[PDB]
Amino acid sequence: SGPLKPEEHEDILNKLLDPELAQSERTEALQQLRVNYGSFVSEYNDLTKEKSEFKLELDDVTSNMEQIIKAKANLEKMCRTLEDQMNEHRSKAEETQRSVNDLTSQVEDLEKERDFYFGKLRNIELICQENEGENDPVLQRIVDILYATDEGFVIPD
Amino acid sequence: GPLKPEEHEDILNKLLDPELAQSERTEALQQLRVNYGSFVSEYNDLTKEKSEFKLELDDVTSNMEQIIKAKANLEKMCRTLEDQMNEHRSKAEETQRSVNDLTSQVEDLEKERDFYFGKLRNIELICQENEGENDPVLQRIVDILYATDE
Repeated sequence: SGPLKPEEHEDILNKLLDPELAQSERTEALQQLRVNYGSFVSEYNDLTKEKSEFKLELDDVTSNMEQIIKAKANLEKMCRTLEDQMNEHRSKAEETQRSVNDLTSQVEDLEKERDFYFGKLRNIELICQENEGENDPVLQRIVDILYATDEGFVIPD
Repeated sequence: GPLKPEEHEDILNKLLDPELAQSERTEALQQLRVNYGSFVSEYNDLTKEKSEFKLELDDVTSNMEQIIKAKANLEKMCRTLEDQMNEHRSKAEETQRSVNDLTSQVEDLEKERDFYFGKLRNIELICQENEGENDPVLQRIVDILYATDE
């Protein structure tokens, strides 16, 4: 199938033009040229347009592929950045939480020691309070310490 | 473009017309010849170029499908990473604030503790300066000063 080759076309054109041939034989050469050309032209116009619509569909999908590739690459850079940021914050959170647990324990241990001294000072205040009317000079020295502020009772560094 | 079928047919008729000049039939022949040679060659090139674009379009269309589907799975993974990132950032921020709060508490507690301690040692020294008078109130205070935890 397909169109005649240039050589079969010329042999048929030569048979058509050969006066030595029977005029039926030359009519046959003519019908072949006719039917070949009618099909050739139609299949040529089909190939012509159907190739032009491969070309623009290709040029279209190719250009859409150009941007999608840039877009995906940019996403991969963000995932790498985001994983480094997540890990950095995770590491900071775990370590800072350990520091919280430590300080929480410190606050407990200081409170127990603070409360111990406080109760001793409060008991002595209550004892001195019971004897205020005696105006004992030693009790009054103790009372001056008991009610001294942190500016009237400096603690060294 | 190639001759149309009606133009090809009209040239066929001139070619075979003995009323025409020899030159006219010869021209008609060369038109049929060069028209066919020119465009059977284009025809073959069109057939190849079409087959070219069809197989190349199958490649770009297959890549486009995979790059798009991958980009979608990446948009999701990106978002999963962002959510995990923000989650740990917020926990890091909260726990740093808790560190700063407890650090100030420790500082204040240390000063209060040292403050009471200094007063108790001061009061202890007052009481031993007067252990001679054997005041029962003072001995009560000394018992408190020397009491052990629980």
